[PDB]
Amino acid sequence: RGRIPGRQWIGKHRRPRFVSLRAKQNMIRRLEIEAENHYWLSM
Amino acid sequence: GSKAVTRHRRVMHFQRQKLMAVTEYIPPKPAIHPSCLP
Amino acid sequence: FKNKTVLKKRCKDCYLVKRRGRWYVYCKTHPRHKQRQM
Amino acid sequence: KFTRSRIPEKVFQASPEDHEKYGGDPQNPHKLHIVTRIKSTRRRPYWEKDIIKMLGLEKAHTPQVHKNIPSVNAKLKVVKHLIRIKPLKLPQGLPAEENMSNTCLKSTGELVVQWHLKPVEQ
Amino acid sequence: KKSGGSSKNLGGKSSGRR
Amino acid sequence: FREVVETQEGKTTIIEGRITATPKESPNPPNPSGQCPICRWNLKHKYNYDDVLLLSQFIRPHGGMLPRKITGLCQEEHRKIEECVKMAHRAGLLPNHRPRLPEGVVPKSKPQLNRYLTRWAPGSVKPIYKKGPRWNRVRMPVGSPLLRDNVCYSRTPWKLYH
Amino acid sequence: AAALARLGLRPVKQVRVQFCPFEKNVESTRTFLQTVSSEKVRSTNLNCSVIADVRHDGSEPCVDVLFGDGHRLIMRGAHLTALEMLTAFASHIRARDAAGS
Amino acid sequence: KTSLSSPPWPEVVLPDPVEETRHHAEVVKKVNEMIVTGQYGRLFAVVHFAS
Amino acid sequence: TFRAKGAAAQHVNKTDSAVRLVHIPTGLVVECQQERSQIKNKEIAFRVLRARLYQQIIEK
Amino acid sequence: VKTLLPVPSFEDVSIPEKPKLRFIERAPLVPKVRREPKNLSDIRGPSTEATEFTEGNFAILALGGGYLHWGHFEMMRLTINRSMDPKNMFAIWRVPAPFKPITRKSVGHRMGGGKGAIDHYVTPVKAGRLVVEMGGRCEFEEVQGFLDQVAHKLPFAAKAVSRGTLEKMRKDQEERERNNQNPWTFERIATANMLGIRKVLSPYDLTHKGKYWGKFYMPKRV
RNA sequence: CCCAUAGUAGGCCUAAAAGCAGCCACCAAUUAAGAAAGCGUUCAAGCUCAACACCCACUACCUAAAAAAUCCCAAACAUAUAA
RNA sequence: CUCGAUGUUGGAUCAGGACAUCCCGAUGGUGCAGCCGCUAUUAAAGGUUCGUUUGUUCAACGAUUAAAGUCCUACGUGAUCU
Ligand SMILES: [K+]
Ligand SMILES: [K+]
Ligand SMILES: [K+]
Ligand SMILES: [K+]
Ligand SMILES: [K+]
Ligand SMILES: [K+]
Ligand SMILES: [Mg+2]
Ligand SMILES: [Mg+2]
Ligand SMILES: [Mg+2]
Ligand SMILES: [Mg+2]
Ligand SMILES: [Mg+2]
Ligand SMILES: [Mg+2]
Ligand SMILES: [Mg+2]
Ligand SMILES: [Mg+2]
Ligand SMILES: [Mg+2]
Ligand SMILES: [Mg+2]
Ligand SMILES: [Mg+2]
Ligand SMILES: [Mg+2]
Ligand SMILES: [Mg+2]
Ligand SMILES: [Mg+2]
Ligand SMILES: [Mg+2]
Ligand SMILES: [Mg+2]
Ligand SMILES: [Mg+2]
Ligand SMILES: [Mg+2]
Ligand SMILES: [Mg+2]
Ligand SMILES: [Mg+2]
Ligand SMILES: [Mg+2]
Ligand SMILES: [Mg+2]
Ligand SMILES: [Mg+2]
Ligand SMILES: [Mg+2]
Ligand SMILES: [Mg+2]
Ligand SMILES: [Mg+2]
Ligand SMILES: [Zn+2]
Repeated sequence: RGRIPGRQWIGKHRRPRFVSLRAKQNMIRRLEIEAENHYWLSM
Repeated sequence: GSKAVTRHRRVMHFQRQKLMAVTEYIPPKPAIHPSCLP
Repeated sequence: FKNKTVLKKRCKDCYLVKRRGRWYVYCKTHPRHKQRQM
Repeated sequence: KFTRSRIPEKVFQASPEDHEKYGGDPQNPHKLHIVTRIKSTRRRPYWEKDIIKMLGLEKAHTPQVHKNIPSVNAKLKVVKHLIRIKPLKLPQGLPAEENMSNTCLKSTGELVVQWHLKPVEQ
Repeated sequence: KKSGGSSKNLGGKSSGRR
Repeated sequence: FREVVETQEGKTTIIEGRITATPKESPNPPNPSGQCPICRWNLKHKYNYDDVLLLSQFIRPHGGMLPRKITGLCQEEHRKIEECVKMAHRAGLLPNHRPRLPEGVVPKSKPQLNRYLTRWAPGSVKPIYKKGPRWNRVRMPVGSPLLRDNVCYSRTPWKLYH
Repeated sequence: AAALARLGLRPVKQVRVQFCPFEKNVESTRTFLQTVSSEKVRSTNLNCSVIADVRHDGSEPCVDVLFGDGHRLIMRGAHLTALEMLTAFASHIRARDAAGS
Repeated sequence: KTSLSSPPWPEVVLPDPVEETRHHAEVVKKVNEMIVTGQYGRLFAVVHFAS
Repeated sequence: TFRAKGAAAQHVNKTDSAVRLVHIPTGLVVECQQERSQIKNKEIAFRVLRARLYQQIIEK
Repeated sequence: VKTLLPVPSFEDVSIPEKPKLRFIERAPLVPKVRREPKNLSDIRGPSTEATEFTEGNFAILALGGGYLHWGHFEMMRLTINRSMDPKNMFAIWRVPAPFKPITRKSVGHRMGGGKGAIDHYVTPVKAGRLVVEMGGRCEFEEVQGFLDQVAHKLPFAAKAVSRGTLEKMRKDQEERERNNQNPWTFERIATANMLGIRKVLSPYDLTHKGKYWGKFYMPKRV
């Protein structure tokens, strides 16, 4: 009974997507790597 | 597609959506709750 | 009863009580003041 | 419009707190970089694809050594989100002609000039 | 289906002068 | 505590009050500086609905909750204990604190459904006829949100909605 | 006072309040006296006599209520609160009135 | 003592390293004596060959 | 809103182009089906209704 | 013995000769003939004008972007004038009369055929802009009753504020950014192009810093 | 929660305006109570609030719902050391 | 999406479903005396007429009925019919 009008991931009405716990951790893990890259480019 | 300004809250890109979740405000947490101290 | 999204007491005799999982307004003085949470 | 990004120079100014966290010495900067690509160039603009080729980072997870000079760092700043930058460490100094064939790059960034494949007797 | 109006602005099709 | 006794002798009603034995707090609390009984014994965030030994100290003989002023609990822990007592009653962990019944009233037989961590009163919850899509699923709450800060010995946090 | 005024003092004949003001366990009895001695409560039945007896004998406070039916209500406020005595006093009024009528 | 006062897993006390070092030597000597006297039958091995 | 009348191929068989307007206080009924669009019919049906009720108020 | 406190005196506050809100017209005195583009950026981002009190002490703060047409002005003018006390209160407009032309095509027309004719005029309002400012011989509680009523009828999120509440609101936000324990912030990541995040962000996000999304303002973002 | 007397129905206007249709003043009796904040009366009565007394009510002052047409929709789980 | 064809009104036939309930059931409020009504909550098991004119869907009108419900179903259904 619950259907997304049109295609799911495109359009004015989209199927909502939610950030999981591991999705945040993966982004934070890559953020830490790039933060250390900023330090080594400063000298 | 939709324009930059819309009447409804436009669905964010997933890359942007993960950025918003990561950068949320985290209030400081005291080691001991103030109501438990004299 | 009248379904309402915001419950307000219409006089001093109205009292808020939570019954059957939703809030109600009851008034013995003025029964027309009775409201039901929607 | 999506264009190239101008990173402010304030980003690349290390604070004293950063030095303690990463252990670097501002008065004795590391001579060489250890650049490893950890992200794909796909779904990235073409100018990032070209710079990766210029730096010899076509294959991911393959360490590459580059000089710590402003011109090389300028290219790194463009693709800093696709790479891991580590300083090259020389516990026994630069390799010599005698020990050229006995070198190994450890995961700690140290280039050891002797590699015996034997446990330590200590 | 209704018959619509017409644009009253003409010209302005010049190319860039380089 | 204090009790009230009503006696009728010679068609005369006499109401009297007497003082019974009053329990005292155990000596030398580990945290004397605590402002409420829960944190004076380092029990904050360290009890659940099934810890009836702790919960029975803050309830009336018929199962009702005691006032916060009398017990001296803080507002935060008073609500935690109040919800834990409700879940204990619904789980059948307090058989000796049943509601008072007037004379001549015998409850009828009712189906026995074992339950625990019951947040809401069973008689006031509607069935989930339409679960909904995966992105808007109607969940079944388990436990109470006031116990979210309890010390969790597992890496996975408490799932308050099933 | 307001709650007691609604019920009234029709089935009550005489209310006697005995307490020792110099004691430390007569505050509840005095509070009961204030509620009963209110103009609203006394106006419900002018045939009901409210008597306040003050003694220095050291005896515990006592409240004696006499109804028209002849039954007596005695509430000892030494270890009772004013609210509890009022509720017991109101309950007897609601019952003695029904028996008489 | 409440349900959350102590961790659910039972406490584990590791042996004293000074005492356990002596215990390890006894076990190694016991197994070594088996090889000297040939107190073993068929032997199976796990070898790393061709990746 | 209701389907029009006339020799007009398939458009009427599915499209409710005709508009009927009834003024409850006066009981006047105005119908218009000249135009293919209901909105075009609705506006003219209003205009006839306005004109007819303009006379009624004059008569009133 | 109940402890009393001194009350403030308003005897030094003067009241203008026209305390009530002036009438606002649908269209300017001279109608505009040059049709203007949509220009959605006029309601996007923080407001750089009418963000501070001028004469009054109480006002309605706009918490989002939107357009005000003549219907909204009549709602504001009628409610405020009726619910105010002219002898002790006065109200002024902090927004201009509707001036931005809005074009509507004829109903039922297909796409094309030029641009539609001008239909009405609206006033663009950004987040953080005062709409109506009030003041005089009154407290905030007296005027907060109907200002919040008007605020919830606006097309954008709004809230009645005072000189003290608005200062507290701004100082609270500054405190939130100061004690934020999150090592990662939207401003730091966006400006530094960390993770190549600017490929999915907007150039305006360098200055909005994640606090604004379209016409919406999020006070909880730090 | 508890409790409410009085100069006085202030003056003016008004057929009448008595705290509560308008206008002006907004002083004063009592330890304590506004020439009256909300209801009400044709005008008055009448019911509350702001008073005193009693006394640790020792309050939060941040918010809100739902409906479609073949048949809900993985099954389940709040507890054993973050991998 | 379909023009190397997915056959259009309305009717007949058979109806499936939604409830935003026309009738029947259970309730709250009333400017609910009663008899009739108005409004709201709940309820989709059951039922929801025959005719004159018009190709009609409608609408008007006649006589009734506890009531003559609103919609979806490729504007339900033409390898069933007209
Ligand atoms: K879509
Ligand atoms: K709004
Ligand atoms: K008057
Ligand atoms: K075709
Ligand atoms: K049916
Ligand atoms: K015919
Ligand atoms: Mg689809
Ligand atoms: Mg676009
Ligand atoms: Mg040009
Ligand atoms: Mg050109
Ligand atoms: Mg030229
Ligand atoms: Mg709950
Ligand atoms: Mg023809
Ligand atoms: Mg033709
Ligand atoms: Mg007076
Ligand atoms: Mg007067
Ligand atoms: Mg009057
Ligand atoms: Mg006045
Ligand atoms: Mg009076
Ligand atoms: Mg009072
Ligand atoms: Mg299933
Ligand atoms: Mg599966
Ligand atoms: Mg074919
Ligand atoms: Mg048919
Ligand atoms: Mg059917
Ligand atoms: Mg229903
Ligand atoms: Mg339903
Ligand atoms: Mg039936
Ligand atoms: Mg009734
Ligand atoms: Mg069909
Ligand atoms: Mg067929
Ligand atoms: Mg057919
Ligand atoms: Zn009421």
